[PDB]
Amino acid sequence: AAQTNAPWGLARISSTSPGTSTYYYDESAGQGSCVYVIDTGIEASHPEFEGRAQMVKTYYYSSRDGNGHGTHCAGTVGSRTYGVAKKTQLFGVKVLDDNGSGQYSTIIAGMDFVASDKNNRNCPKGVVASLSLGGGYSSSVNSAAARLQSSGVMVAVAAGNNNADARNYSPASEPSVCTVGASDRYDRRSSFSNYGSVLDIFGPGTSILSTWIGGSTRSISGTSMATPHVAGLAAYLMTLGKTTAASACRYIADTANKGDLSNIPFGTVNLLAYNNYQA
Ligand SMILES: [Ca+2]
Ligand SMILES: [Ca+2]
Repeated sequence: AAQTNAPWGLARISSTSPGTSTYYYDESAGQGSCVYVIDTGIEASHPEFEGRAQMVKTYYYSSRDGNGHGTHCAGTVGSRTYGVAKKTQLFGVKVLDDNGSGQYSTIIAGMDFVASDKNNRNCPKGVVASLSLGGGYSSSVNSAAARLQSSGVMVAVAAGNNNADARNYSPASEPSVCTVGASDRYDRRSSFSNYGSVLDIFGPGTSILSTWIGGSTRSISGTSMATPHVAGLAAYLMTLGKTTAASACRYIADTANKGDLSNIPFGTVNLLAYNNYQA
C-alpha cells in the first residue's frame, strides 16, 4: 500500500533516503494492535481517527483534549492521513491537563493503569504505549515505565527537547524502554533533541503535521512528535508478526537506517526508524 504526498515523517520511515513523499506500508496497517497514548487526551471524534480512537482514563475533570498535543500524537500513531499504523486501535490516557503539564504521581498512576487495562481490551497482535512527555530524573517514574514494559507493553518514550544528555530525564533515562530522539527532514538531528547512550532510535520530530483539536490539523516539533512515529511503527511491526512487545525496540534498532543522521554526538546511536517494507 502507498500513500502519496504523505507527511515527510511518514515518507521517511518507509525510505532509505531523505527527500521522498510516498509512505509505503503493508495494508495490514497495525490491524489487531493497540496503542495507549499517555498524553493530554485524544479528540476521539476527529474524522481522521475513523472511530478507532477512544478515551479510556482521565485524571482530570474531563476526558476532553483541551490542549491538542495528545490528539497530535494519537494522529501520528494511527490517523488515516498522518498515522504510521493506519488501522490500529488508539486508547487515550489523559495524564496531563489542558496546559500540557502534570504531576509525576499522576503520570505514574497513568502508567500503572495501562499495565492493567490492557487485560480488558482485545489486542491480539500486542499493546504499545506512546509517552510523549518528560521532566527531570525520577527513579519512581523510571521504575513505573519499567513496570509498564515488563507487563508486556512496548513503551516508547520521548528523549526530551533540552539539547542535553537524556540520562538526566525521566522516563527517558529508563534503559528498559524505547527512548526516541528527533530528526528533521534533512536527516539532521533535531536541534532540540536530547542525545546520549540511553537513546535507542531516532524518528521524524521536526515539523510533523498531524491531527489537532476541533477536527483540524497543524504541524509542530519536538521529540514528543518522533515518539508516536516509533510507537506506531512498533504496532505496525507487531501486527505483521515480525516482533513482540518485549523485543520491538531492539528489533526497530536492528532494522533501522544506520548512519544516515548528521549532528549525532559520539556515543549516541545513529539509527533512524525504518519499516523496511518491500512492495
Ligand atoms: Ca540512506
Ligand atoms: Ca532502551
